[PDB]
Amino acid sequence: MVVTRIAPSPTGDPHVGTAYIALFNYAWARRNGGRFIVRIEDTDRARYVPGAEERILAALKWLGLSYDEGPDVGGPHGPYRQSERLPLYQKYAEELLKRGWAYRAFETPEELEQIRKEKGGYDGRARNIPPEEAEERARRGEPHVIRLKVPRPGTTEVKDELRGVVVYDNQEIPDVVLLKSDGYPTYHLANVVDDHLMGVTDVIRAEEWLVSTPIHVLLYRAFGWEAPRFYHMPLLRNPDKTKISKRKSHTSLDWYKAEGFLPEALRNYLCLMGFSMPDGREIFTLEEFIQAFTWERVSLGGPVFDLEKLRWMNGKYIREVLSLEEVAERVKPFLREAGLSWESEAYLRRAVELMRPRFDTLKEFPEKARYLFTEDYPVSEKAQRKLEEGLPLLKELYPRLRAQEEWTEAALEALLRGFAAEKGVKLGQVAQPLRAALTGSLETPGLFEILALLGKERALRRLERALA
Ligand SMILES: N[C@@H](CCC(=O)O)C(=O)O
Repeated sequence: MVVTRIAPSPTGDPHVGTAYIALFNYAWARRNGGRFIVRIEDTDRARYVPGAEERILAALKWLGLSYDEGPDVGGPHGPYRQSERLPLYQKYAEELLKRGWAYRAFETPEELEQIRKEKGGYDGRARNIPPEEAEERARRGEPHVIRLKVPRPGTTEVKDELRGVVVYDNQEIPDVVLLKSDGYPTYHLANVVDDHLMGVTDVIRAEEWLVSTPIHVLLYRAFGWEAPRFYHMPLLRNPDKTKISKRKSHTSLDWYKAEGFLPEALRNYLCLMGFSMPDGREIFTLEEFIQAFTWERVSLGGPVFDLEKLRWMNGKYIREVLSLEEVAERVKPFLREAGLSWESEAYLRRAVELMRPRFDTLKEFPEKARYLFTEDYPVSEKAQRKLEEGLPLLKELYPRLRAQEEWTEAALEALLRGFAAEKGVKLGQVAQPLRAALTGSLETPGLFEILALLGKERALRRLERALA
């Protein structure tokens, strides 16, 4: 049975790259009838951010990436936070020492810096300390790290399922620190001990880890454990092809959420990162992705995460995938956040229907349609100057609007049509000033549709304030 995992470090905002990796792990497990688990790698007590674990977990659920074992759901092979298994890494590091696969190294940082300058990296000189002397120095409390004792000379072969076999000369592999002087493990020791103990069979992780894999293969060999399959995902990129960064791309999943990106749309977009549908279809469900998933269609080029294409997809979901009523339910949290209320559901629905063709994110709806929910809307400068320029026409028009009995979109259009001809002007010269007066904007949906929406008295009662 296939077992995959996502292994986030709670050191910041939930990263979009974690969702990208999580998605493929979830998909590979589900397509195979297996399990997808969550392991929190939270040993960097220095970078630990309170609430960061919860936000990443919430973010995966927000996107529909349910997991089967984890810190909150529990599971048969926990604990699921590495901060809760510190004793296991120490004991496994001691086991490496006993097999001759690790050694204690006592160099101070000043020494390591001199050696790094002299040799280019740590040269393993502590391997020449008599083992009984190293044990005695450790026993007396001397500070030290436990390093991997790589076979010198030698070679190590690593198979990546998507990229093939790489043969490394052991000279390219340093005697990496496995256990730090504070008793905490390094990533190399913990990933191996935990993937093994949690039963992970398929390790799907970011490209950056690819070159660290021979260290891991050596560790599996050292413990006498069977290595899992390795799949290093193509690099997630900024539009300029550089490795995705917060300096040139929004990377926080909480940002996408707060901005009104629908989880289904963002999830669908992430599916297009390292994958393509056979027929080329770009809009599809999580289940369709799982049913279609195969490693044969994962491009290795490294996908560009494009905010423009994502906004386009969000828009397509808002006006072609969701129903009107569903879009209405979704903007509510955003209207509330903007401190706006709606008279009824019917009105709200109508307001969303009118605006639907004009917004690509849920947050843009309250921003662009504020004048529909509050009598105290903002008037842009550009709308104010158009309003001023056309005030006299509006002043003469006001009487016709008050006398207006038939308050329908079509009667109103005819009124203004009749009025402009009367005044010898084009309809637009009357229309735009009026739009500015009723909405504080020059860009809104159908002027006559809006005019009739609120209602005669409401509409009229708002036009008077423009004449002050
Ligand atoms: N905790 C690591 C991931 C480790 C792995 O995927 O093997 C990170 O946040 O980069």
